[PDB]
Amino acid sequence: SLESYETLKIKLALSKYMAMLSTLEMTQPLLEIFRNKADTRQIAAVVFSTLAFIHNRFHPLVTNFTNKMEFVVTETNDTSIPGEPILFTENEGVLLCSVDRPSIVKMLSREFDTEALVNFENDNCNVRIAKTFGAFSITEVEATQYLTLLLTVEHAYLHYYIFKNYGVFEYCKSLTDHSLFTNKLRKTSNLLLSKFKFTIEDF
Amino acid sequence: LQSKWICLRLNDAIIKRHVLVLSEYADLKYLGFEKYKFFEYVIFQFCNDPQLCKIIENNYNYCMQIFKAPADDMRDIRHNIKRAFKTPVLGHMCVLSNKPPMYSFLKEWFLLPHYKVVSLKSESLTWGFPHVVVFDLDSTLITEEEQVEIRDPFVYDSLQELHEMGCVLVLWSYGSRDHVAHSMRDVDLEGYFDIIISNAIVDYNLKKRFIENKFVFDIHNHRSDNNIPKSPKIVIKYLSDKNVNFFKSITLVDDLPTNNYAYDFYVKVKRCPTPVQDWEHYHNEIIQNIMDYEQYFIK
Amino acid sequence: LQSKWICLRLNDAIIKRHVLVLSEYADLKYLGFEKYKFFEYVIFQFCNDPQLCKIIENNYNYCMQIFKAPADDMRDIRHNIKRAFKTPVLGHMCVLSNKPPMYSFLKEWFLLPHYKVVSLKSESLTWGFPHVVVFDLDSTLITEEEQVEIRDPFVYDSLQELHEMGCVLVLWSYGSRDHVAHSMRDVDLEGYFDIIISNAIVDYNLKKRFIENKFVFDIHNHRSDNNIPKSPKIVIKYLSDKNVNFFKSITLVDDLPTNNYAYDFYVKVKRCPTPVQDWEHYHNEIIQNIMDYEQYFIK
Amino acid sequence: VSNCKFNIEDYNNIFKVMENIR
Amino acid sequence: VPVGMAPRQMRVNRCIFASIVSFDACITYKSPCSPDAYHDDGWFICNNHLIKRFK
Amino acid sequence: IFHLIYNNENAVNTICDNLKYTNTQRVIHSVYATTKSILDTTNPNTFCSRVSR
Amino acid sequence: RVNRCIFASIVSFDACITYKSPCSPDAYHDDGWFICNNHLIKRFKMSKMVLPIFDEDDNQFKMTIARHLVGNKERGIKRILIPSATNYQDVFNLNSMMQAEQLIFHLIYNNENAVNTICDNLKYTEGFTSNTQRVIHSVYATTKSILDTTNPNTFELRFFDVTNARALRGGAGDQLFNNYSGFLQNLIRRAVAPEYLQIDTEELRFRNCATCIIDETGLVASVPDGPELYNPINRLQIRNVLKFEGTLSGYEEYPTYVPLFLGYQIINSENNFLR
Amino acid sequence: VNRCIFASIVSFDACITYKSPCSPDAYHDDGWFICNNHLIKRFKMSKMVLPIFDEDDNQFKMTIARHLVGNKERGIKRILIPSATNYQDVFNLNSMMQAEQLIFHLIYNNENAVNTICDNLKYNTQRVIHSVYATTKSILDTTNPNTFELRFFDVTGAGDQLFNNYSGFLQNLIRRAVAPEYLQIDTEELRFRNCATCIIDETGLVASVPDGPELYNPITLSGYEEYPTYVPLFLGYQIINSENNFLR
Amino acid sequence: YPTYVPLFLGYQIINSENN
Ligand SMILES: [Zn+2]
Ligand SMILES: [Zn+2]
Repeated sequence: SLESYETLKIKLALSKYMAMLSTLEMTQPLLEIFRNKADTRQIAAVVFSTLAFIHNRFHPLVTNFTNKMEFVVTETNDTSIPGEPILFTENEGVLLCSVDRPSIVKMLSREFDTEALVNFENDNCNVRIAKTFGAFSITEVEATQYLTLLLTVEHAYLHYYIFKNYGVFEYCKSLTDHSLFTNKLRKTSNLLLSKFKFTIEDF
Repeated sequence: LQSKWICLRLNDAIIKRHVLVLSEYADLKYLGFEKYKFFEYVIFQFCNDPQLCKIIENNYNYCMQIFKAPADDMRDIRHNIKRAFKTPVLGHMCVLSNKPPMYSFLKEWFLLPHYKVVSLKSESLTWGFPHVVVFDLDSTLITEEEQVEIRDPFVYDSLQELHEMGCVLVLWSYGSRDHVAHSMRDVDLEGYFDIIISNAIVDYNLKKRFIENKFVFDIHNHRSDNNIPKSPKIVIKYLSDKNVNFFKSITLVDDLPTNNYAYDFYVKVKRCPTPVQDWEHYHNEIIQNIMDYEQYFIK
Repeated sequence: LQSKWICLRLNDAIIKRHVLVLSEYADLKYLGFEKYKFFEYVIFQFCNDPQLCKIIENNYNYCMQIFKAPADDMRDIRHNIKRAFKTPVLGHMCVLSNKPPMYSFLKEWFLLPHYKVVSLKSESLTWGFPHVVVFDLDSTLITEEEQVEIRDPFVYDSLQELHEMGCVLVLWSYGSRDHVAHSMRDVDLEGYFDIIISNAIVDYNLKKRFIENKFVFDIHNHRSDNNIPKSPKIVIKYLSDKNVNFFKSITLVDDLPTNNYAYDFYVKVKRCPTPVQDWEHYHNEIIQNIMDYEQYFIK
Repeated sequence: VSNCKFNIEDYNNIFKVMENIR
Repeated sequence: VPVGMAPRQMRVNRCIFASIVSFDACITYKSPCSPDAYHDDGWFICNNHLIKRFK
Repeated sequence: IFHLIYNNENAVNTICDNLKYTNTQRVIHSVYATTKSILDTTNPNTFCSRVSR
Repeated sequence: RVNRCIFASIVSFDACITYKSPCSPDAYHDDGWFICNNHLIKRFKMSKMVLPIFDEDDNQFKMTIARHLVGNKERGIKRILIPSATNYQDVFNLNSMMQAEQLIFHLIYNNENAVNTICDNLKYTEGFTSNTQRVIHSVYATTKSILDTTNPNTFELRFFDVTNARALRGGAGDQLFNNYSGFLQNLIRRAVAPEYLQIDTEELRFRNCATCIIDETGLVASVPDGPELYNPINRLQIRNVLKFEGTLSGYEEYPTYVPLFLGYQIINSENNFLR
Repeated sequence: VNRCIFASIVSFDACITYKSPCSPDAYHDDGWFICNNHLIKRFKMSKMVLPIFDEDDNQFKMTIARHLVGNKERGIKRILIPSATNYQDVFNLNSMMQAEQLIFHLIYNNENAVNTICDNLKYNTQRVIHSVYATTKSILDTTNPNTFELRFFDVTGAGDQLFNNYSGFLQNLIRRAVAPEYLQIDTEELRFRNCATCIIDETGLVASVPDGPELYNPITLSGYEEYPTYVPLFLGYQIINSENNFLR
Repeated sequence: YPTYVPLFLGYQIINSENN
């Protein structure tokens, strides 16, 4: 119930991201956009808009945001870092945003376990029966892809904020060690990464 | 005790918001290559040498500014530098260990052997550059009476507000570690505080809460509180231990203005042995001081 | 204590005759989707906001009506809602557990965590929507004398009439469970009563008759009868336990008007320690009250 | 693919959320 | 706190003089219209305006 | 409005010009549109109006 | 979200008929168009486009323009884009379209007689008084409101026939433009780009020759002379299976379009008016 | 407490609009009887002053207005202050409130229109219009010399005659805005401009020049100060009588 | 619509496609 209200808030945030996507007005789904390398401008615009959206959420009182940014869509393995598909380097005063399009495409193309898993849900058969007697859309897979991209750009934006607030040195050190944001919220609340946890165990 | 001195901001640095103390401008030789880049701020007292000023201005790698401050406190020095270069935040304080510049300005504020900058861990607890506040538990947050209690339950709300904005929470009450720990346990504050001051402590109820007071130096030629009038050096050292090598400003809140060693702001509260609704006003004062710092660096 | 408040009737609901308490109209967000449909009646105090009224009337899903009632009793609130929407019957009382609306109106009348509506068992004991009457055995139905006896054997006929029309029979006598059980056994009433109040009871003569008085809350800021002036909350809770989540009206019949916590009707009888032919008149009074409710909702 | 060692604890830290006391 | 769902459909005033509004944006005005104007009847004037102007 | 009811297109145009050469154009739009809509709706001597029986 | 999708205010008053109204989203764009892209394409063989004029720093004059959807073989009626009131009934197969659309067209061309005829015919529908008259009222009111909005006379120096070199004399295309309704005139202005644009004694030429023609028949996707301009345009199957897995690709493409280029726009002392 | 002509416009009616568009300088009890907003929006002028010299330590901030008329305006668009014969024409009487129309009629001596508007507005409106009359007439009388320094606008007298034809408030406005190219300081004539920046004629005050095109007046030398580009108003020859450094 | 000015001039004739 309460948890359902927070779920509704999270889905509303996703819907706001959807409004941002519609504002961008892309003909293709983000999966196809990323699959299409020629759509470099579309990819850059998507990333920039997502970053601005996350910035507005993280700083509700702040509406300003860097209105120009150098962008480079990378494809080669040597042009990407595992665990950081998006990077923010500086070419001596020029702010470069590197994108690992192949990694984005791979993540999006991964099959999701929508049907496979069974999870608790409102399953009152009495209500269903009572209803039966009284008698442009987004799929679960698309929502999952869209959440994945939003969280990826959230990680990227956190690294970017470290870069801007502290500097390139601390940005690199954060890339090396991510322990800075185990606390996270300490602004952050509007970031989905602060809503759940994920862990890895030896097995 | 108004003393003239020079400060320099590196025009291109690797480590930011860090200051290094030099006994004189010539000390840069001790850094030589690939060491100056790790101290974008340099502070050293001025010997009234116009030729030295000419050399400094010729050093195009640095932006120079001269200011005066009393020779007894980092507070004025840091205010002057921060207003000169519009930097609300300060990094870990570094000194030239090979040639320790003996400035009476410091006298147990803080410092670091310069060479340890690179070893510093940039990652910290709170995003941005949080403020710091140190609280003297005894009669400040609790009641001096034997059955101590929160003088105003609004303490919890004030601490939560501090955390939400972002500000390291520190306790230093000149009592026994066991006394302060049990006071925390009874008043159910505990997890509120990032740092606690009074092998840290082991009672099977706490893992590590009171960093052992290993650091002993008696006094720096000043007759005052027997232990100390509080220690910015110790508190900032514990901040670094907690991975906090940066801060915006530091405020000491206690029931005793006598301690007030050197803090960007101070707040005094009544030595009240009984509960009373006043901590809301004290919290108002503290947030007012924070906002005043924000105004100093609002631009 | 006349307090203005708003009530809304859902124009298309799944669960009928159910009311939900909200601290304000905005609480509907906590229901979101596929939860409002399970509360066709919504009650919340009014903050005198014409813009709120405009929003509500724009909410075409609801039919709105405003009424005033004293801030101390569900009786007036329920009368007002039932006359507003011509509903003689009330379903289980629901509240927003996530955000409990603290209305002094309630003060131990009844409630339910909203989310438990779907779990409610519609099936009950009596067809239709029966009334409820609670009897205080001691001196009300029996004689206060030690050798207790039915003050008027017409008690049996009155109870049979209640059952024949359809009305839940409840006993609450502030005595020992054993005392009340043996009184039932001696006066040969026993099976007459649906509910009995004074693990339920085990004596090898009874299986489960006196629901253990597990629910303890002392008083709700009211100095009165040490145990309680009776409990609409407890009695309706036992009704639900007996699968009675609906009722038409509730009447408290006893020998003590002091208890009279909150009941749609009340009847007082003499504290007579000896048999006397009066329970026929008391039954006449009770049926008169029932008929008066039937008149209130005759249309 | 890169034959680079992986820091499991750092990944956990990436997706680590601290819980307050209220 | 704020609550809203979507644009809503409401009643229609059918008397011509309901459209009377002060030409002033800075000075509000409200015409006196009988609620009868909200009946889908042939009457395209409300009882108030009818009595006021045509007697 | 009364001019519209009784035609008097000359007075109608004069009023529109006065209200235009001075917001007020928005009120022109609202009032004239509503009145003309009702007039055309009545308009017994036409079709598509639901008047002539 | 004002839907200005004229020709989507069409209701299949017949119960057995359902009008999909699958028309373009841009109707919700508060532009100078009063008819969105799909209606334009279907009923006028035009595709909406925009022509930037000054686009250097913030001066972003973007004149709108539509494109021919007429090949180089169509002629006469097939080539007429916006027919005159005298011939629109013939150019459009009104009988093949829904009576509501016919009503919309008749209102646009001021064919009140046809409007009366259509409502008279609808008089004899089974559910006539119930809902046919309601549909009539809705469609008629919407169309009338749109027409009044377009008409500037309700409650600048663009000449369309003044470009035509080699013409004997007369012009008169602007005469017919005047004869057109406010909606039609605004449509022509919105879709047709004057070949010349003069600002405060500063002339810009966009084409060396106008592409459209205007005459008594109306607007025609014809040329001033010579031949017509070239204007070109899952259910898994056996053929859909591709064979074994295994030339100016590197250069951009100039559109093979025929935008509506015709006329001269004169602007007085007013500067680069960007409001 | 402030002073602004046309600020006396009280909401006598419920017809079109009113929001008190008065510049804060109305509170500045200067020699003007009109504030910046009204001056700008009714005469295309901006209030300004001008010091003179410290030789005798006078440095008086000479009152003067700034042209708000470019070099492309002609006729009406170039007329700054209209005469009684053309104020109605230049001003959109149908746009401003009947209160301001009454103010113009009074200041230009159009009592016929004043009474016409009064009678029309009678059908609390009458008393509010009477309050407007009180305020406007008080201002007019205050400006009027007729009650209890040879500022020639022609010598550098047809021009002075036209200025006199103007009302007390209008004459005050003209003398406050315009600045003589020549000013005598009691037997010492000083020239401050070699040319005129405005002309007074039958139509009234015009942002024109004696000859040639109209003065241009639109709407990395960081290390130097700036000189204003706008054109202040300049016309006439004023003579200060036998008076001392009258800094009073 | 692009504002570019392509090069169009003269007459061209071809038999078959030859492409
Ligand atoms: Zn009316
Ligand atoms: Zn003013």
